[PDB]
Amino acid sequence: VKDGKTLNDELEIIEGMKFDRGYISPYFINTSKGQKCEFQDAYVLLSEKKISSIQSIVPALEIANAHRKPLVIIAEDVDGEALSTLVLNRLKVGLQVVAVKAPGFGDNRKNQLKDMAIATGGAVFGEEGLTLNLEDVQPHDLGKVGEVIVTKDDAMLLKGKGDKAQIEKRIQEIIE
Amino acid sequence: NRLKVGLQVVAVKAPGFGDNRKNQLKDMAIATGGAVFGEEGLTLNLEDVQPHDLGKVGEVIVTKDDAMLLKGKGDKAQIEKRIQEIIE
Amino acid sequence: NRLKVGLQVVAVKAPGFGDNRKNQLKDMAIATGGAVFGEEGLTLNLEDVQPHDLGKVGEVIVTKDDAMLLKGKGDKAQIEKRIQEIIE
Amino acid sequence: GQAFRKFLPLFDRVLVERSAAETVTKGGIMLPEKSQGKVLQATVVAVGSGSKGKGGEIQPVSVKVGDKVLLPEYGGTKVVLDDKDYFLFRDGDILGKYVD
Amino acid sequence: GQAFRKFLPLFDRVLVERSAAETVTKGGIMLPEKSQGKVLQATVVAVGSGSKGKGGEIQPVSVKVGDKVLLPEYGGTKVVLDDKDYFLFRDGDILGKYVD
Amino acid sequence: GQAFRKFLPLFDRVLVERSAAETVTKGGIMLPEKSQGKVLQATVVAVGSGSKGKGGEIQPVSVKVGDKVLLPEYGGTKVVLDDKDYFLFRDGDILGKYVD
Amino acid sequence: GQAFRKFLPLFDRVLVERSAAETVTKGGIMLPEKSQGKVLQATVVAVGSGSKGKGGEIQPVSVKVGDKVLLPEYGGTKVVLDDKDYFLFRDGDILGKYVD
Amino acid sequence: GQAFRKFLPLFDRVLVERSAAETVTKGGIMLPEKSQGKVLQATVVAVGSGSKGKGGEIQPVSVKVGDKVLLPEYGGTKVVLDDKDYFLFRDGDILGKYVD
Repeated sequence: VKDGKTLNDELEIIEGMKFDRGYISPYFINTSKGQKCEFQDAYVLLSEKKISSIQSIVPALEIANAHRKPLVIIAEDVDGEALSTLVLNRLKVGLQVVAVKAPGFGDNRKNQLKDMAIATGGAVFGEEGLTLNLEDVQPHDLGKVGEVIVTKDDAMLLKGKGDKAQIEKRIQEIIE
Repeated sequence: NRLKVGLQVVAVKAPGFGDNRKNQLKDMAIATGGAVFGEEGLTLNLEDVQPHDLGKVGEVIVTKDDAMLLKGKGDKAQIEKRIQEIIE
Repeated sequence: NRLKVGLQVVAVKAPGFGDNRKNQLKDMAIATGGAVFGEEGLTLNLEDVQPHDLGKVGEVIVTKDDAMLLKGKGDKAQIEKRIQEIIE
Repeated sequence: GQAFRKFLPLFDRVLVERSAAETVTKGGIMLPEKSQGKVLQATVVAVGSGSKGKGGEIQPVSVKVGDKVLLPEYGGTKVVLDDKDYFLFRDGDILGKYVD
Repeated sequence: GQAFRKFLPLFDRVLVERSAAETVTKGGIMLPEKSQGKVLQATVVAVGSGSKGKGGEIQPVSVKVGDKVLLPEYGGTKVVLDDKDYFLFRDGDILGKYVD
Repeated sequence: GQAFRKFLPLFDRVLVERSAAETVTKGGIMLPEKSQGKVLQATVVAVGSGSKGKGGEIQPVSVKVGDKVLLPEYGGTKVVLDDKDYFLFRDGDILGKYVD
Repeated sequence: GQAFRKFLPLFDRVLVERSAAETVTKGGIMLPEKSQGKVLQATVVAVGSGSKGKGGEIQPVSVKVGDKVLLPEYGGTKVVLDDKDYFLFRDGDILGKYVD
Repeated sequence: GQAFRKFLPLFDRVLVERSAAETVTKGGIMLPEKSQGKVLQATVVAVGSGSKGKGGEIQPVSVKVGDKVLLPEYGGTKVVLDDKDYFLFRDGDILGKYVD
């Protein structure tokens, strides 16, 4: 429960994978609405580390543009230079993309991104143990979800195709 | 160029702020009709400006402590769409 | 050399003071019979030591916090003269 | 040594010109200008007379005009001709020659 | 001086290429990539024309293409051909030649 | 080696003089003096005797008086003759020659 | 210029190997490994071709393989062959030759 | 080039040995060891082969063994033979020769 704001009570159901963090650049605003970015069937990129170099960000956008589908970028943080590339390809021709930082604050974010990847179906990037360098990503290496919406101060993932048996096993892990 | 021959010019800074200042400069450009310079995403370098790339207004008056733009020809449909954006 | 072949050795610092420790080391040397090393007045470098240049005692026992020297063969007339010095 | 639009280097120099800036990627993305450094593949536009530093007779410059070369990184003088900036390097500084 | 895919060094240079990265150990363990530095055993892919710095007649480059050499540590220029990074060293800089 | 108003350089030197300051722009604006640096296109007024550093016989200076050259940036001695400041450079330091 | 297990130095180099570590003393005491530095008496295992830097004809390396020499303190670079670390020095850097 | 107890310098070197430490004064006082520096008058014990750096033929070392010389101050290598420390200098470094 939270401190209400209206005359009456309210029962809200936060469904999907949603979190308090908003889209970084206000150039992805394709909603024609209150600061939203709406994508349908978009790919996902999931890096545990930041995204600084243009060489790092470039192949993901290459794969996305080849498939011609919108892309979400859930990572630690976006370089101003890769951000500049993004805004360049967004203001003009308009490669459907969007940038958001990591939801979890600390150690929690590592588990949260792992769960997000396994929910959407894919693989976290920036790993320590295998480390999954961004230079060699693959069309089955991206997070895939039915629908994504981003506000300036939260975003939601919907229909992540993440191997329901696998997410089941993850659930069993965390429940034990 | 002003004291002698007298190229009619005038210098004024921006309103002064962060995000609101950038939005206000954008709105000023779209109101007068033109394009903001110093952008991040397209960045519109000053070296290559064009006669249709300038802000154009009927009259401008500057005091020591405020200034006024009057007749910005800024694509009234476009400024309308901007208004709809900020009102939503 | 201790964990392997088993040289018999032991390490202990000085008593720990200022000039008093130097005097006590001198007295220890003259008691056991030998020459203090690290001197200022006469250098007595360790590189050239001699079998009659070592302190020799009957028995030595060391704890974690103190040690005891026993039967220092230090020229009893010489230690007597030392005693006379310090008593005067 | 061969010259250019009223310009000629001196005894060691090689005036050349970088290639384009390579804005877009190969496949489908485009890159900004603040990135991508300075294109290190260049073409030689004019050549100095020759290395007079050689004892007695002077030494002719090897890389002939019209060649694609692998530029060095730091050494070089930015000169302007007709508001076209060219780069003047030293003959010993050129890395590779794109022979084909 | 022998060339490569539209490339040729200049007067001293030796374009070569390190060997593989040596991920796994000999016996049964495997190593990551952030370790293991850069493999210092390399093979020469292209060779410069020759040392023109020799008085009068120029000096031919000794290490011929197709040789396994013991690279130096720091000196060297990272060049790219077809997105294949090769290293251009100087003829005096090569340490050893794996003759066999 | 040719001289000037009771002046002559020594063995390597080239006394020259920058061109004008280029106050106004090309089209319609005029620039101040604190900007615009120092005009790097110059004309040679006097020339040294020649490079005696050449073994045995000395080496004559190449760039002859009356030439428009591309000055270097830093190296150079500001000398005064009749309160007319000229710049004395070194023969190896001249970048380009405006041949036409 | 003589070689080793698929290795050969270049033009100046002398691959050699230090002697043992000298653990125990002469008489009756044994020393650790962190002390005792690096044994400066070594034997030459392979020798470079020769000093090509000599004008015209190149200069043969003097110290022949199989010699005990007095190593310099910092000269030479570590190298590995078969996990056996040898040290490659420069011909001018060897201090003394243990002739006998 | 003459040798010592299974030792021989290389091409420029001169192994020598300082004289005594000069403990007592001339008249009646004696000095400690921490003072008195290092006795700069020495005798040459072994001599290098000769200066090969001389063009073509090598250059013989001048100071012959058995001479009293005025040592330099800093340049020199402390070498040990039979636990007898000798100093190896360079032929150009010897200051004076005590001829008599």
